Amino acid sequence: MRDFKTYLSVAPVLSTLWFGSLAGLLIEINRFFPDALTFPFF
Amino acid sequence: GFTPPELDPNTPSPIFAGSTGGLLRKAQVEEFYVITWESPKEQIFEMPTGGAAIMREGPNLLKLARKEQCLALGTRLRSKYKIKYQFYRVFPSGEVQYLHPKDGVYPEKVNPGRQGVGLNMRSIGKNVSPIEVKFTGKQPYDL
Amino acid sequence: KYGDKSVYFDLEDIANTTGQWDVYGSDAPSPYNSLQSKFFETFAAPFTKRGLLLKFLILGGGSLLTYVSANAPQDVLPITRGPQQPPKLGPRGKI
Amino acid sequence: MNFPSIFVPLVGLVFPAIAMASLFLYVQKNK
Amino acid sequence: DIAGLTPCKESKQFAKREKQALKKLQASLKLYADDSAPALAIKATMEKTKKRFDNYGKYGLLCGSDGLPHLIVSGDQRHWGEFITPGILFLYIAGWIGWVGRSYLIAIRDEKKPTQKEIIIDVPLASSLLFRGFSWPVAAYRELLNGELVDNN
Amino acid sequence: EVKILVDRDPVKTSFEAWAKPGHFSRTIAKGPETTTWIWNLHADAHDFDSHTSDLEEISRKIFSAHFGQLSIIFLWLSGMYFHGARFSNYEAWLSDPTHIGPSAQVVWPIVGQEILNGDVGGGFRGIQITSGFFQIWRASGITSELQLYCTAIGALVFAALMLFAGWFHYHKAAPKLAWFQDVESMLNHHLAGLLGLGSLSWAGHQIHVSLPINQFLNAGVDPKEIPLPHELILNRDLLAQLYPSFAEGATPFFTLNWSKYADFLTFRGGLDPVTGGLWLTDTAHHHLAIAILFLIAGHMYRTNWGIGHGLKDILEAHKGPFTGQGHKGLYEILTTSWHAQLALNLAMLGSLTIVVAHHMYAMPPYPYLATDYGTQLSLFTHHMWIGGFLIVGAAAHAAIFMVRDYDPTTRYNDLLDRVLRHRDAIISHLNWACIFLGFHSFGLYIHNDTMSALGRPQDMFSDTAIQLQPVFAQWIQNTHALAPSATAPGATASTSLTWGGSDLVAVGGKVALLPIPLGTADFLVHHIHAFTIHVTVLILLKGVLFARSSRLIPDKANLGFRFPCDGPGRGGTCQVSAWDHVFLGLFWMYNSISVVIFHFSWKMQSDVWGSISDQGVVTHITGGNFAQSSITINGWLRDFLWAQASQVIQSYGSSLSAYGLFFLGAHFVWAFSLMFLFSGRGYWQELIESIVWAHNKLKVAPATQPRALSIVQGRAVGVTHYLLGGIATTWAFFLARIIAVG
Amino acid sequence: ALRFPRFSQGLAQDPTTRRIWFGIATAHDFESHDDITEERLYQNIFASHFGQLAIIFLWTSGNLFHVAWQGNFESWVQDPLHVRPIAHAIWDPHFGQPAVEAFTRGGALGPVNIAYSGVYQWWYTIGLRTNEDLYTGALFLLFLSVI
Ligand code: CLA
Ligand code: CLA
Ligand code: CLA
Ligand code: CLA
Ligand code: CLA
Ligand code: CLA
Repeated sequence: MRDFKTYLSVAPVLSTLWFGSLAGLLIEINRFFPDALTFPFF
Repeated sequence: GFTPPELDPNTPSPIFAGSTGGLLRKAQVEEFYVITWESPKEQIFEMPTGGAAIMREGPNLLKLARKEQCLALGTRLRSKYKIKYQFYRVFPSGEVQYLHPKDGVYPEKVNPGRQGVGLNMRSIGKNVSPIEVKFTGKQPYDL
Repeated sequence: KYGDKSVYFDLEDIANTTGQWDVYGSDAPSPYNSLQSKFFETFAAPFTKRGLLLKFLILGGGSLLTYVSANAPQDVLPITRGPQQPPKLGPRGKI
Repeated sequence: MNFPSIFVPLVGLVFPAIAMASLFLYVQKNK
Repeated sequence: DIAGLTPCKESKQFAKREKQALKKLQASLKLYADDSAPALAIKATMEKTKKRFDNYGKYGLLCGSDGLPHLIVSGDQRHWGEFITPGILFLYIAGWIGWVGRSYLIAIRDEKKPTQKEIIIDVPLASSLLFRGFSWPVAAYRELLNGELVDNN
Repeated sequence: EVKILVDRDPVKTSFEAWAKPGHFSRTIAKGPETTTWIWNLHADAHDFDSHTSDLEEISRKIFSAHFGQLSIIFLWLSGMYFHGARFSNYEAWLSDPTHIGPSAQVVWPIVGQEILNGDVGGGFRGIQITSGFFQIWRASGITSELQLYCTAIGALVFAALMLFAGWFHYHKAAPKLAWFQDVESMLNHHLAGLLGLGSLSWAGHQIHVSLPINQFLNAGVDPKEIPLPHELILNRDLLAQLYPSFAEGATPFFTLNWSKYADFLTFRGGLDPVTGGLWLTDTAHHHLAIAILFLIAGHMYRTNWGIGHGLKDILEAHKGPFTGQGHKGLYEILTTSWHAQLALNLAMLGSLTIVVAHHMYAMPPYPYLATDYGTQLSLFTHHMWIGGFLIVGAAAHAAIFMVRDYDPTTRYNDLLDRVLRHRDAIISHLNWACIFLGFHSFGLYIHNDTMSALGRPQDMFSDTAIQLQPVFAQWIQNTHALAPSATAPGATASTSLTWGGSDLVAVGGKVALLPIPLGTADFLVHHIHAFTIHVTVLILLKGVLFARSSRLIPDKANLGFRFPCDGPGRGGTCQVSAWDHVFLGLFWMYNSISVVIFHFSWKMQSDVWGSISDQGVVTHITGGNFAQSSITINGWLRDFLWAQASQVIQSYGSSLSAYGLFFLGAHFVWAFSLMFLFSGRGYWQELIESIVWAHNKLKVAPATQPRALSIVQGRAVGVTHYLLGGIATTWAFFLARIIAVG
Repeated sequence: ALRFPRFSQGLAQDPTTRRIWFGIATAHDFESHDDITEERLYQNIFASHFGQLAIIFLWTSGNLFHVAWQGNFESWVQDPLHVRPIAHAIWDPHFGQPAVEAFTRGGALGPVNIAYSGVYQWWYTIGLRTNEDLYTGALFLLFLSVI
């Protein structure tokens, strides 16, 4: 299990997980707040 | 006092069937190299000019066009078959120059009696700038 | 020597060692007729001198090319004759 | 007199022939 | 009306562009029955387009003569949300990422084989240092003041 | 002697080697000291010959990698069948194939990309596909989405089985070396059990399933009312109504009264007028005959029983006066070198793919395939590219054999030695052939361009000018047009409609195939093709022959197969390796295939594809301008590139806008490749020095020291991005042009 | 040196063809030549500058002469618009007849090239109005080149 967790900590697997989570977050943000050209909250 | 071994023209050649990578006009108007070795067993080797030849038992003589070919073949013989080799340079005038072991000992290992040519008693970064050698034939590395 | 078996290097014989051979040159005598040879010898003598032949070739070629180009008939080359057509206007009115 | 018909062959054909002939003879010299 | 630009909510060309978009979407919509899934998708796209145009009009954007909104980055307070506020947010996030990466590189600098901690990321230390970039401006300012940001070699 | 030689549990299944990167070799498992190591870790990953010197482990790794590749292929096939079951309009396309565009992919409604869901027809919005899976499924008798779902599930199960087999045959029960070297039994099983039995089973499927379902479909019967394929198996009378010979059973086969089967086994030829494809009875008889031929061709080589042939004896029996000892010693070379087998199989598979593309364009074997212009163009272009890549890889691995696995002390072949002895003559003669072909093929185009630009159209090499007519190809076309008359009296029609005659097949107002005319333009393009192929052959064969030694570097084999150079000496020894010869030949293969696909696209758009009017006239897409415009480079630039790029540059705002974006991105990537192709490592390393100083100033420099890409890696990146951009450009341009107008 | 190039002994004895190349791209780099001093380098630079001035003047004189001899400057002065300038005449033996048709522009009697260098407007603005002025200017520039 330690070796498998070490494999999960290697550069491509960790990069894939991180970038997939980031892409999912950005896609969900773009669904819930679509067509954002300005920052109108202030 | 090592004396260079004389070339034996009557040395038999390896059994080869002919290749297009051999000698050319440069062998006639200019020099060509000749490598001689002593095979203890009739075996088969790979020519540096492409293809494979069959060396015969005893002394063997091979004429090639470049010194690099002679040295590559000699390195192959020494590493793979463990054969002592010497190659010469032959001019169209018939002159023979004994080339490779200049003192009978291989250049990789140290041997007394060799003189230093191209020796600079400084580090490489202590070379003189080109502006200080301008308008003179001397190069910074030659000083 | 060079001609013995399994040996191809001779110090006293370099031309055979280095392959200095006439592969297709033949020492056979002249097959042409003697009168033919004499006629071609006396009728091609002025072209023997190579520098004179070079100068003569350059001068004759230049002179003949200039003479042909300058005095060519007008109906041979389309550039020698003019347009023989009315010129057309530009896409903004000749400007 | 039609001057292009004389000078255009001279500059495009005769002069280049003379120039490359002279340069080929000068380059291949062994002084 | 900065730089001769009409506001997008008072621009005829903006409404014209919305009209062309809605007309093209209706022309695509006419090929299917209204109770079908492609018709519902097209209707959702039209509603999204209407909401987008209304939001662009109400956001205060200045529309050019071609009917498209033009951003002003000169610093005008009416248009601070086009460049300056998103720019500050981006600078904060980028400083977060850079500070976290620099902290991770500093932490694994004095090891036996630091390169092994670069091909294989040590996740607990990285997750410990992830939230240290939340206060990255304060930490960076103090490190610059104490002369720890730069290395004098 | 040919037994199952398998050792049990050779490799322990564990994640320890997963945790250590680069475990396979020694110089890499020590850990990264620079960034270059990372690239090396992706360069020697599948080079099993360098990891170990034992052939057994290499062969086992090869076998399990093949299993993993088969699992990936089965997974991909399951995905295509699933995306044809769900998210597709296959059932709608079955009713109206001539007006509904095939589609099997739908995009999600995010960031405005839902514009890519185009109105393909059949009450469906999605991306139009050009892989021609719908035509395969119609030719297979599939009339429902449940069948596609079942096929997807079965392919998923088969992918899992392939993955389990790959794990099993390496980690649990691995074959021995003598198991792999039993080439005779392998050939027997792959000719009789793989190809022969596979062809027999597919012929059985076509006879029992595809023929009645397709007969019902072409009879106008609604697809949902067609009887299920198993109903035609349990009820023999249902199949007997369409084909009465089925009432006789298999007794005509067993009594050699095969002529009774002349209702579903016909040598008809031509195309089906209803569907525009080959007759399915013709395909059934073809696969039956192929199965018989392969099954009797698979009992040739010797095995445990004394009957059969020995490959070694067959090779040793062929030797001539010119070749000396002949093919003796080739068996030991081919049975102990995986790279030689890879070279041979890659060359054969690339040539097979090329001939596959030509024969699919010339004979569409699926219903409503010829009238789908996008499918035809995509299939031809794709298989052309695949064949070219495999042919290049053939020489790429022949060079590896010559560098690594070649030695004359043991495993000596006389033919290879005699080839290597006169390699200068071969290379010089091929060089002269390339120069002569280039001059007399492209200088003709230059001559035509100059004559047209000078206002001398009578001096060009045109049909209305000096004519270079392909008399040989026209004679071949004429001979094959009259083949049913004398040479093949048992065939009703010719083997294709691309030879001649008054025949013409049109389905749904679109032309399927026409007799293709051959003129001066085709002559020039074909000789351009020959020139490009000969130059690519020259580069690849020169690399293969001089991969070991030459007059410049007599010890090039000691430097390796893949090395950058030998320094700036001898005037410069840049790109002397055979890997660089492959890298150069990649561009020329790209050029050749690009010219081939441009020729195909323009010729079929101008002289074959088009529309049929109700009166009877035919109007083509480009109006038949190939004969007069393609003879000049300006014609290719204007009437082919400029004219047909209007469908890809004006695709913005519509469903084809992804093709315009890919057009621009492919142009960008092709330009980006020139940075790697034109530059050198030293400048980038010196710039990286300054960037490293900037990072070190702020204590942010990494322990892995940044290094510029190596010379070979720089060339590889350049050629990879070059091929990717220059191929995706043609992909987007072809797809947008042939979908918008076809 | 005994062989071309004579300014480089290292290139002269080269048995390959690169010598022929390398004697061209090193001809004007005096600082890398053989047996050169500072004053000789400066004098060579001075002489090459004089030569370059001569070619510049000769090129300008050729432009003026060809505009005067084959152009339409006099007819362009009267109508600066609706008249295309003519740089020089075209005499191509390889020309076809439609090439002669299409290239006959302006008031010319044969094929001509339309000047796009703007020399017509520049000469018209600064006072030149007739072809004899262009001939005199070409003669003066030729004299300057000789000087
Ligand atoms: C710049 C100068 C130049 C000039 C003046 C010409 C001139 C001409 N071209 Mg061209 N040509 C050029 C450059 C030039 N070329 C280049 C660079 C190329 C290579 C792309 C070509 C390729 C080319 C081809 C392939 C052909 C021509 C031909 C033609 C002829 C046009 C029609 C005609 O007159 O036929 C009438 C022709 C003749 C009566 C020939 C007269 C030549 C005289 C009598 C020969 C004696 C002297 C001769 C010039 C050589 C010696 C001089 C010097 C070397 C010492 C004409 C001679 C045609 C040709 O000449 O073939 C018939 C033709 O087929 N040219
Ligand atoms: C008649 C039976 C037979 C069959 C069908 C095959 C078929 C195949 N072999 Mg060959 N092979 C055989 C006998 C057979 N072999 C023998 C006796 C030997 C030893 C001398 C070899 C040695 C051999 C090697 C060394 C390799 C192959 C490979 C392959 C595959 C390449 C072709 C391809 O992928 O097409 C696609 C074909 C199919 C998917 C159609 C269905 C075939 C099914 C799935 C295969 C089941 C066949 C198997 C032999 C029997 C089951 C065993 C049982 C314990 C379960 C293919 C699955 C190559 C490979 O890809 O390996 C993974 C490979 O590396 N074969
Ligand atoms: C010049 C004549 C010649 C030609 C044209 C070919 C051409 C062909 N041969 Mg080869 N072959 C030759 C001589 C020739 N061979 C000789 C003299 C031998 C005896 C050593 C072989 C041995 C041989 C075998 C044993 C096989 C081929 C196969 C094939 C075809 C490969 C199929 C492919 O593309 O992959 C597409 C996919 C597959 C079907 C192939 C799967 C991969 C195979 C099984 C791996 C090759 C392994 C091989 C035994 C190497 C082991 C090394 C060992 C010593 C350690 C290809 C068309 C294969 C074939 O019969 O296919 C029907 C095959 O099984 N060849
Ligand atoms: C048919 C199967 C096949 C097989 C099994 C092999 C087998 C092998 N090849 Mg050969 N080869 C083939 C076909 C094949 N080749 C073809 C068709 C070509 C022509 C291009 C070559 C050309 C070739 C070269 C030039 C070299 C080899 C070498 C090798 C060895 C190591 C491979 C490596 O480590 O890469 C591991 C994997 C990678 C490096 C992947 C690279 C990524 C590729 C280039 C990108 C593909 C782009 C993709 C479609 C775009 C998507 C975008 C992206 C964002 C995802 C191995 C023996 C190498 C060798 O033996 O070294 C001594 C080597 O030098 N091969
Ligand atoms: C696009 C322009 C281009 C051109 C014209 C060439 C030209 C050529 N390539 Mg190169 N090449 C190119 C791009 C190009 N390459 C690129 C991008 C690469 C990177 C991969 C290479 C890499 C490369 C390789 C690896 C090889 C070549 C080879 C060849 C030669 C074979 C063709 C032949 O000799 O036919 C005859 C000549 C031509 C078609 C060139 C145009 C000549 C026209 C038809 C006539 C010109 C008129 C006449 C000479 C009058 C002159 C006028 C006068 C004033 C001088 C030829 C010199 C092959 C070779 O060496 O084989 C012999 C070879 O192996 N090339
Ligand atoms: C007052 C007298 C005098 C004059 C007239 C000159 C003039 C000249 N000298 Mg100098 N010189 C002098 C004194 C003088 N010198 C003295 C006393 C010494 C010794 C200390 C030198 C030492 C010297 C050396 C060593 C050299 C020169 C050089 C030159 C020439 C420079 C090249 C050129 O033509 O520039 C042309 C430039 C202009 C007329 C003005 C500058 C142009 C500006 C930047 C552009 C803006 C102008 C305008 C927009 C133009 C419009 C263009 C039109 C088409 C519309 C020029 C002829 C070089 C030489 O002689 O070459 C042969 C050189 O090598 N000189």
